[PDB]
Amino acid sequence: FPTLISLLEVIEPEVLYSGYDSTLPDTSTRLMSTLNRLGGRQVVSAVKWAKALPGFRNLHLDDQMTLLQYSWMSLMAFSLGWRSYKQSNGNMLCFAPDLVINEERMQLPYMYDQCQQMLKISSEFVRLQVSYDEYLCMKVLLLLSTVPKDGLKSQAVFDEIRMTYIKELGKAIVKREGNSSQNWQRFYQLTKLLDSMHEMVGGLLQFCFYTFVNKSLSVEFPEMLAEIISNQLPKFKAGSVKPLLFHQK
Amino acid sequence: PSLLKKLLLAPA
Ligand SMILES: C[C@@H]1C[C@H]2[C@@H]3CCC4=CC(=O)C=C[C@]4(C)[C@@]3(F)[C@@H](O)C[C@]2(C)[C@@]1(O)C(=O)CO
Repeated sequence: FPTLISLLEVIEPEVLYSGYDSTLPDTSTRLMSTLNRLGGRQVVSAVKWAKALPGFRNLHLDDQMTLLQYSWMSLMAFSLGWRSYKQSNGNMLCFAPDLVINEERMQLPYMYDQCQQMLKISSEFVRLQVSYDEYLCMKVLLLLSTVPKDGLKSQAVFDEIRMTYIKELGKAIVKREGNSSQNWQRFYQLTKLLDSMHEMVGGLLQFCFYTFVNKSLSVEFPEMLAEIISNQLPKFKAGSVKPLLFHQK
Repeated sequence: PSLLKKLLLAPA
């Protein structure tokens, strides 16, 4: 009776408010620090979501930690893309109900380029007219799409979970359309989007890494996010991580 | 223990 997709709908966390203070000088540093504060709280939600995600807690605890540390920015950027798609059709960055960034508020130092990168992710949801259930299944697969080159401790459990949610994405596609005639074409398009997320998020991550390590910029990070980045960053820069791609890339 | 580990270990 209960389907995996119906459970994904039910565990999806509610959207957080930023509590942003509009009376303060609109500056790039203040904005980046406000966004990181929101990001730390969204990462906490995401960890609670992963604990509730069927199958995830069967992984060794060190693998649960690895997957969340490696994929957090993909998860956050994908969900920002979805919110921006549903709330503005990809025209504004809809970070929170009380923090919406339109094109002219983007005209800020360093900010404009990173903001355009985030809009491109939203623009793919518009292009493909992604359904909610396709989005939820894809989001699981982002949690499961970056791993150490040397492998995981519970590799057999991981391979089982990942294959389970690849199957579930297929079920979401069938549920969407009704003419199964495009089901393979749709699966191809969405797995190409998954593969492309590694490149689309890579530039966000490099910028985050720079603002993290370069204390001169005075960008603030909250404690749990700082801990995660401090563990993720050396593995990423050393080339010890690999993306799990569906297609020849 | 990191904050992430504590959260993963917390009942919920
Ligand atoms: C461009 C990068 C990418 C940004 C992240 C993009 C994804 C995201 C979505 C949100 O809804 C909340 C915060 C985050 C998680 C984010 F917006 C902030 O953390 C700020 C961030 C790291 C960044 O702006 C910085 O590196 C500023 O330090």
